[PDB]
Amino acid sequence: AYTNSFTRGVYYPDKVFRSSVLHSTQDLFLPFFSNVTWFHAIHDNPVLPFNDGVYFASTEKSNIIRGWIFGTTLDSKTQSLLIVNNATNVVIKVCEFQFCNDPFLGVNCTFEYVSFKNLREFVFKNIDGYFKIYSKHTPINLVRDLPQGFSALEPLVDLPIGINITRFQTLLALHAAYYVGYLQPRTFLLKYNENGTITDAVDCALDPLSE
Amino acid sequence: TKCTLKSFTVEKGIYQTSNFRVQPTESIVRFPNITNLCPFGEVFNATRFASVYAWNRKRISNCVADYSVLYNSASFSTFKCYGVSPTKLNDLCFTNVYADSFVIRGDEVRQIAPGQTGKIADYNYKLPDDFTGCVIAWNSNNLDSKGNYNYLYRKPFERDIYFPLQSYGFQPTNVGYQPYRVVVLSFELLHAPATVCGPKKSTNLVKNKCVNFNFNGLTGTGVLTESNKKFLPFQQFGRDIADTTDAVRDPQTLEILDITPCSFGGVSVITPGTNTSNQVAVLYQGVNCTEVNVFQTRAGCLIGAEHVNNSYECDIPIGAGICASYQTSQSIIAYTMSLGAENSVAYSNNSIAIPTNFTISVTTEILPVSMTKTSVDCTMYICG
Amino acid sequence: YTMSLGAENSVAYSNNSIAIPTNFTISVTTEILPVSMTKTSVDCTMYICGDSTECSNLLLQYGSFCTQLNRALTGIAVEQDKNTQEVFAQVKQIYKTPPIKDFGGFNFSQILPDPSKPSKRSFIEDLLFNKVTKFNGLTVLPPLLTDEMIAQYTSALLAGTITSGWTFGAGAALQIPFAMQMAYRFNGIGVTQNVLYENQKLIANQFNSAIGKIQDSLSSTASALGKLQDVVNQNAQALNTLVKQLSSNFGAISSVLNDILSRLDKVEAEVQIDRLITGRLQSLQTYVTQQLIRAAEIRASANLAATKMSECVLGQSKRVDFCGKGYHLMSFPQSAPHGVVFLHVTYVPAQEKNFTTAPAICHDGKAHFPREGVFVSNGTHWFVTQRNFYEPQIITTDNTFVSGNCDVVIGIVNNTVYDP
Amino acid sequence: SALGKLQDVVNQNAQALNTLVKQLSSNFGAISSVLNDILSRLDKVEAEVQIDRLITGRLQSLQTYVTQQLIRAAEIRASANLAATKMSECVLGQSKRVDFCGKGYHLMSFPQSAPHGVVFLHVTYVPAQEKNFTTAPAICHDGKAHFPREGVFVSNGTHWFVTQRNFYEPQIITTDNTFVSGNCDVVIGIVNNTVYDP
Amino acid sequence: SALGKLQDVVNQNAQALNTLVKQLSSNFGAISSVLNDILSRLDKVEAEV
Ligand SMILES: *[C@@H]1O[C@H](CO)[C@@H](O[C@@H]2O[C@H](CO)[C@@H](O)[C@H](O)[C@H]2NC(C)=O)[C@H](O)[C@H]1NC(C)=O
Ligand SMILES: *[C@@H]1O[C@H](CO)[C@@H](O[C@@H]2O[C@H](CO)[C@@H](O)[C@H](O)[C@H]2NC(C)=O)[C@H](O)[C@H]1NC(C)=O
Ligand SMILES: *[C@@H]1O[C@H](CO)[C@@H](O[C@@H]2O[C@H](CO)[C@@H](O)[C@H](O)[C@H]2NC(C)=O)[C@H](O)[C@H]1NC(C)=O
Ligand SMILES: *[C@@H]1O[C@H](CO)[C@@H](O[C@@H]2O[C@H](CO)[C@@H](O)[C@H](O)[C@H]2NC(C)=O)[C@H](O)[C@H]1NC(C)=O
Ligand SMILES: *[C@@H]1O[C@H](CO)[C@@H](O[C@@H]2O[C@H](CO)[C@@H](O)[C@H](O)[C@H]2NC(C)=O)[C@H](O)[C@H]1NC(C)=O
Ligand SMILES: *[C@@H]1O[C@H](CO)[C@@H](O[C@@H]2O[C@H](CO)[C@@H](O)[C@H](O)[C@H]2NC(C)=O)[C@H](O)[C@H]1NC(C)=O
Ligand SMILES: *[C@@H]1O[C@H](CO)[C@@H](O[C@@H]2O[C@H](CO)[C@@H](O)[C@H](O)[C@H]2NC(C)=O)[C@H](O)[C@H]1NC(C)=O
Ligand SMILES: *[C@@H]1O[C@H](CO)[C@@H](O)[C@H](O)[C@H]1NC(C)=O
Ligand SMILES: *[C@@H]1O[C@H](CO)[C@@H](O)[C@H](O)[C@H]1NC(C)=O
Ligand SMILES: *[C@@H]1O[C@H](CO)[C@@H](O)[C@H](O)[C@H]1NC(C)=O
Ligand SMILES: *[C@@H]1O[C@H](CO)[C@@H](O)[C@H](O)[C@H]1NC(C)=O
Ligand SMILES: *[C@@H]1O[C@H](CO)[C@@H](O)[C@H](O)[C@H]1NC(C)=O
Ligand SMILES: *[C@@H]1O[C@H](CO)[C@@H](O)[C@H](O)[C@H]1NC(C)=O
Ligand SMILES: *[C@@H]1O[C@H](CO)[C@@H](O)[C@H](O)[C@H]1NC(C)=O
Ligand SMILES: *[C@@H]1O[C@H](CO)[C@@H](O)[C@H](O)[C@H]1NC(C)=O
Ligand SMILES: *[C@@H]1O[C@H](CO)[C@@H](O)[C@H](O)[C@H]1NC(C)=O
Ligand SMILES: *[C@@H]1O[C@H](CO)[C@@H](O)[C@H](O)[C@H]1NC(C)=O
Ligand SMILES: *[C@@H]1O[C@H](CO)[C@@H](O)[C@H](O)[C@H]1NC(C)=O
Ligand SMILES: *[C@@H]1O[C@H](CO)[C@@H](O)[C@H](O)[C@H]1NC(C)=O
Ligand SMILES: *[C@@H]1O[C@H](CO)[C@@H](O)[C@H](O)[C@H]1NC(C)=O
Repeated sequence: AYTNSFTRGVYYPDKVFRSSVLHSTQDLFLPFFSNVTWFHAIHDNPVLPFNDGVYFASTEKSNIIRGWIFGTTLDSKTQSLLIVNNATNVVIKVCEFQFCNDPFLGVNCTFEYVSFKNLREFVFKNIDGYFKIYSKHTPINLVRDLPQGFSALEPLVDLPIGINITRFQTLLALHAAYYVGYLQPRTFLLKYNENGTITDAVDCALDPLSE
Repeated sequence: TKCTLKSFTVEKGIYQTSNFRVQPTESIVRFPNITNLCPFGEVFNATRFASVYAWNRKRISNCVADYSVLYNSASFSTFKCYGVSPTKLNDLCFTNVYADSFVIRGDEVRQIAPGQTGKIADYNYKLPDDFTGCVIAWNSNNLDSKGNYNYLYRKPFERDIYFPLQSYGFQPTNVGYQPYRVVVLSFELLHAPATVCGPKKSTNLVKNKCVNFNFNGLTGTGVLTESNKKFLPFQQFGRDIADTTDAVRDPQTLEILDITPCSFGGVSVITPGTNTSNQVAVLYQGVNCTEVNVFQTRAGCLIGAEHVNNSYECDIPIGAGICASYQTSQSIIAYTMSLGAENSVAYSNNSIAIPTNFTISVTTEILPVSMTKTSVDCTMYICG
Repeated sequence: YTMSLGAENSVAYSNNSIAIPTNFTISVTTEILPVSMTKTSVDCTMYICGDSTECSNLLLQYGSFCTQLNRALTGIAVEQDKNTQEVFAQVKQIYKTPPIKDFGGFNFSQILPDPSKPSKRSFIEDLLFNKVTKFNGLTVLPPLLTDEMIAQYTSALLAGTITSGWTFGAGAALQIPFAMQMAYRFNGIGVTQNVLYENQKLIANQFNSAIGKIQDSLSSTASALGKLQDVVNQNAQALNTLVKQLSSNFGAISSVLNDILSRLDKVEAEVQIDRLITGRLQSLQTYVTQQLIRAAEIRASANLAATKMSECVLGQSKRVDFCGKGYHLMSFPQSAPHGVVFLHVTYVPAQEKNFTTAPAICHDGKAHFPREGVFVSNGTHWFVTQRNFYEPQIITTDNTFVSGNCDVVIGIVNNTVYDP
Repeated sequence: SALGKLQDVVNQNAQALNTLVKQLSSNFGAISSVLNDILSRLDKVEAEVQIDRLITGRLQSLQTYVTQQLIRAAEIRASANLAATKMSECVLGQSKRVDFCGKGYHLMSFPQSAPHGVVFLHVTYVPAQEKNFTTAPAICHDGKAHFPREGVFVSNGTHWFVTQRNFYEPQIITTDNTFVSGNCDVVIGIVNNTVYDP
Repeated sequence: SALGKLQDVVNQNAQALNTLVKQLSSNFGAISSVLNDILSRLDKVEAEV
């Protein structure tokens, strides 16, 4: 199953304030109106490829989605990035894990880090050995599917892991729905408003008018 | 004016001499108030380093480092740096520093640089082609030889965990065939929140006054002011269209300071010809007289010319309808220029004026037609 | 689609057919000319080096490149005042209009000054000023003449033009009644001046209505002033390009000169700073070169506007399409941001009739030719008529001249010539 | 101060050549401004790096000179095209173009040569001693409205005359210096005066 | 030779384009005028200069 991503999946490209300006940037963004795979949090968490990087999102009222897995073989023959996140606390590890038969929470370990009504949006990418995370939360009026409109994802976390990634997977919970899109090297033009918020963008390779 | 024109005689006019600039009153230092000395003892003086197939990265954060404690030491066989010079590192600061700690054969140090290739640089320790930071290396035969084959070898900052597994016979009798320790310091020199800094002591903050400043290693000069610019929590600096820094969050008290450059403008010098007088007036172009008799024109603050309520033909044009002249006991005066005498044409629906006599005017018009026909042998000009 | 060049038209030519216009329209047409551009001074040392002394000492190695860039921009800037002076200061005295506007029914109130305005612009100059729209060593210098002084010059040009005709260009302004000035403007297009006095209220209404259309056009149509807005936009685009080029690396480790000076020690820093100096100096040379070429285009437009002021406003022009389309009567200058607007008043002939025509007429064996105008027939009778307005006059020895006899002229016709 | 347009053209070209010569004193980042210092102090592998800084800066200096001479030559050509038009219209002609050949109504121009230029001595008629008169657009006679063939109807207070526009010469109003068109009632401000029949 | 002003404009614009094309054969101090020689002979950091 699939849906149209619309104008979703854009993030603040660097940690510099800008305002009342149209700023060009080239980075791994989610392409506008891209064809993004859809999944349900009940009765759907296979292993996906990671490609250059991922946009991940979930329409929610119940906090069932609680983390991710990344790496190459995922089978203890490698270090493998684990991210557990329950929206109050976070645990991150790269250790040589073997994961359980069904990845849900029942309600050489060289790196570690610790800390429908709603849509959570995330972006994940790996560049020069650094693994990067961004996010946003919003209320939603569309009950059924991934919504139209624009609001950018702020950065969260950046990890010096030095590790290869080509596959990923997600963690559920038991006593919502989720989406996967792939980032691509794209020039975007970003509208920073008077309050330095990115309020609009142009995907320069979408169509000839955008170019 | 004489030095600007490279002449001892100067004609009647207005001459743009050197740009006036308000000078920095004080030098301000604003750094994170973080007290820990950095754990560089755990970097350089760990009992055994990791093998280069599986090199170890230590994150340094939330501390002060005096890089002179490293760079002044006779212990290091090289301290080559890229994008930064080792003498400057105390004046400058970073989001994080990463120390890559590992051992190599002493011959192999050549491979540890941006853009290099070979059985380390293309295999197990690829640096970025635009690496910023320092490669520090030294002979460790007295520490790491035994041989000690455990120093195994096998994209940027990849760890390399038939197969290419290889070893060195590090024995104390080996000179290039001896073990060498390497620490590569990689500096996360982003315009983002700093946590590893040099020992530079922070001053008090100063506002509404032109100052030289240093924020986390960003040097500049300007008037610091309070601002409405809503920085999001991840943002530490703001930029102008030129990419010059336009605002900063103060690293100790999290308020957003807007930066304005210290006031500047051309010093136009107004002179009658030196043939008539050495008396002179000065226009500070676009400057306000509170920032520098004195007269505020819209063209700038004008000083040494008397403002006059009369109006005359324009002698020396200042701008925005103002001109200056040398007039009475002589003095420089500044006035609104007269466009011409006012005239009511005696119009009515039945009145005509007819000229009863004439004058033959002869008037001289002068037109350029040619200019000096130069030719330059560009080979004899350039190469003589 | 293939573009249309215009509607196709066979002109109804024959060896004996003429079309004469039986009525006219007073067109007022708007011509817009650039006259000046924004006067920029760039401190090349503050643009290139940003008040770094370290960079400023490297910029001395390049000699007089920086001073000859300032010299070129100063010549451009002084020329903008000269361009503006040559267009507007063509009037030697500040003429003013009378308190009573007894102009024979013509209504200049929308183009003459309004004292309620903060600068005493006209109604149309206020529309023109509404419809057309710093920190890195770049600075903008004010013009010498303020917009209020430009408006006093266009007021004096216009008040001279209305109260005295062309005479204020040739000497002292001689008063003449405006209907009598317009009667001279009619003779200057080969229309006999009784055509004005007999149609004076109609011609005044056509002028007043045509000025009403100028106000409606300028109030409705934001794109009307495109030549002046294009000059403003080119000046802004050139400065924004010059500012954005400060963010370029040119191959240096950073485009920020304070990064280079804080990260690197002197011998390494000087190599990186010289890449910025090289690229910023090339960037500023590119700006000054294209501003010198653009200043030459604005000067050509200002010389044209100064020539339209002299020939269209201070005179009446015989030059076809110089002072708008149609036969030029008169022009009024209005000030606009960085420019001038001429309201070119022109006679356009409007309601043709066809007639039979002859080059000459046979009477008593003599060939008669018209002194002024053309011989025309309505089908049964022959008249002499002025070329540009149908007014049939009886063919008479006073409106004709003899030369030779009937044998020579190709297409002569036999008709009586009256003897008074 | 009269010759300032020609003297400034001489001065601009002298200033441009002096700027071009003085730019030979510039290092452009080389060890010396003097090409013989570089070649007498440095061996070829080191010298060629320093000479390329001089070549780069001197070539940029000469490109700057030639570019500003091309722009200045276009300005002199615009002035020469104007001088060639003033020659044709005002020396070889009489120009009706207002203020093209001096202020006042153009009579004639005389060319005089000058260094790098031409001087036109524009002879012009300037009218000089105004007198005020009452005026009329037209005159009623036998109900006929009369208009002047050439010139204007004026009055000295008691009598009506016709004169040419640019010089006061009161002529008696007659059927020879006037033409009729229609009856009186159409014309705004017509006046009643006898028109003599010669 | 009658149309010399129009042919001069054609010749100047042809001469300007031929000069611009011939300037691709110039080294400007590089090891070759041909950008593919530099990229086939030299590795990144040595080629970029
Ligand atoms: C990252 O992991 C992938 C496997 O998921 C590696 O890709 C394989 O590389 C070999 C050569 O080393 C190729 O023959 C295979 O065809 C590749 N397989 C796939 C599925 O692409 C990749 O080389 C690794 N990269 C790094 C930098 O470690
Ligand atoms: C000249 O034309 C203007 C309009 O273009 C006339 O101005 C209007 O006059 C009436 C009173 O008669 C006012 O109610 C309007 O508000 C005026 N309009 C504007 C835009 O001011 C003016 O009256 C005319 N002058 C003469 C002498 O007829
Ligand atoms: C000459 O043309 C004008 C229009 O330019 C005519 O005047 C108009 O006449 C109509 C009636 O036919 C009126 O409704 C309009 O109000 C008039 N317009 C103006 C501006 O007054 C005029 O009638 C024509 N005259 C002749 C003799 O053909
Ligand atoms: C051509 O013009 C003449 C003169 O204007 C016209 O002749 C007059 O016609 C009217 C009736 O329309 C008569 O009352 C007059 O007595 C005629 N005058 C003379 C001197 O004959 C003539 O009708 C016009 N012809 C055409 C074909 O339009
Ligand atoms: C114009 O009128 C003249 C006479 O005034 C005409 O000329 C005569 O033509 C007839 C017939 O060809 C001859 O018999 C006469 O001898 C001619 N007389 C003269 C003096 O030449 C002439 O034909 C008329 N033209 C037109 C076009 O009708
Ligand atoms: C207007 O001009 C007329 C004609 O030039 C003047 O009339 C003459 O006046 C003198 C005395 O000044 C008499 O001797 C003549 O006999 C008059 N001639 C005629 C034909 O009447 C008249 O005086 C002038 N009026 C003014 C007010 O200057
Ligand atoms: C010009 O002269 C005519 C007479 O030739 C004057 O017309 C008379 O004016 C009076 C007063 O209005 C009337 O009672 C008569 O009936 C008119 N007669 C005619 C034949 O129209 C006219 O008023 C004079 N104009 C001026 C400006 O004085
Ligand atoms: C998305 O792509 C798949 C094939 O990869 C296709 O079957 C599906 O119809 C596409 N969806 C849309 C909305 O275009
Ligand atoms: C999130 O997990 C931590 C333990 O990892 C727990 O203390 C916390 O209560 C959890 N939050 C929720 C919302 O259950
Ligand atoms: C760590 O690496 C060693 C070989 O160096 C291996 O024997 C061991 O199994 C690894 N650790 C884990 C948890 O697999
Ligand atoms: C910026 O924020 C203020 C409230 O802090 C708000 O009034 C204003 O409208 C905002 N501007 C924009 C362009 O969102
Ligand atoms: C830094 O100073 C502020 C007060 O200026 C204080 O609140 C904060 O705790 C200090 N931080 C550290 C790391 O001591
Ligand atoms: C490392 O140890 C040596 C003595 O063995 C000492 O001189 C040096 O200062 C130490 N360096 C650090 C960074 O601890
Ligand atoms: C120069 O000075 C002399 C007196 O020394 C004076 O007569 C002359 O007018 C002056 N000329 C100018 C242009 O200043
Ligand atoms: C000049 O500066 C003072 C503040 O120092 C300000 O009050 C005044 O309005 C300014 N005037 C102008 C013309 O800028
Ligand atoms: C100019 O005139 C005003 C009154 O119009 C007066 O108050 C002012 O003091 C005068 N200024 C000078 C400099 O004479
Ligand atoms: C003039 O006559 C021709 C005859 O073919 C006709 O086409 C044209 O419309 C006529 N024009 C006028 C103004 O009567
Ligand atoms: C005018 O042309 C027609 C044919 O179009 C011809 O019959 C007639 O004779 C010509 N008249 C003259 C005088 O050429
Ligand atoms: C013309 O008459 C008016 C009447 O007010 C007077 O002011 C003016 O000076 C007179 N002009 C001449 C040239 O006599
Ligand atoms: C001029 O105005 C008067 C009233 O002041 C009037 O009688 C006369 O007809 C008008 N003449 C013209 C030419 O407008």
